[PDB]
Amino acid sequence: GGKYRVYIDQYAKQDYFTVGYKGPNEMDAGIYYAPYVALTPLRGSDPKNFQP
Amino acid sequence: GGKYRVYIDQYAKQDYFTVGYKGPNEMDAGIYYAPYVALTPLRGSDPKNFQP
Repeated sequence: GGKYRVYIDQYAKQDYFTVGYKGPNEMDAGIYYAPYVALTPLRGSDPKNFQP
Repeated sequence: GGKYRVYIDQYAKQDYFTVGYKGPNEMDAGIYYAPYVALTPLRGSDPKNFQP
């Protein structure tokens, strides 16, 4: 209707919908996801055999 | 004689010679040496004592 952003949960198990609110702010969000560290790569090798 | 390419087997086991044929077209080889990976260096150190 030009009002609700509709998203498809491609892994839904049965059949349902959830209506929710999100404001212009981040504090006004219901649930928070607050990344501190993300996808930090770690690298080395096992020196015994040098495989990465 | 201007005809045979003579090489010295610096590690010959007894005392002999081998006469062989090698054509201008490498397919006319008898035996083929076909390198794929040439001396890839590996590096590392063991973190328990840090020796390289």
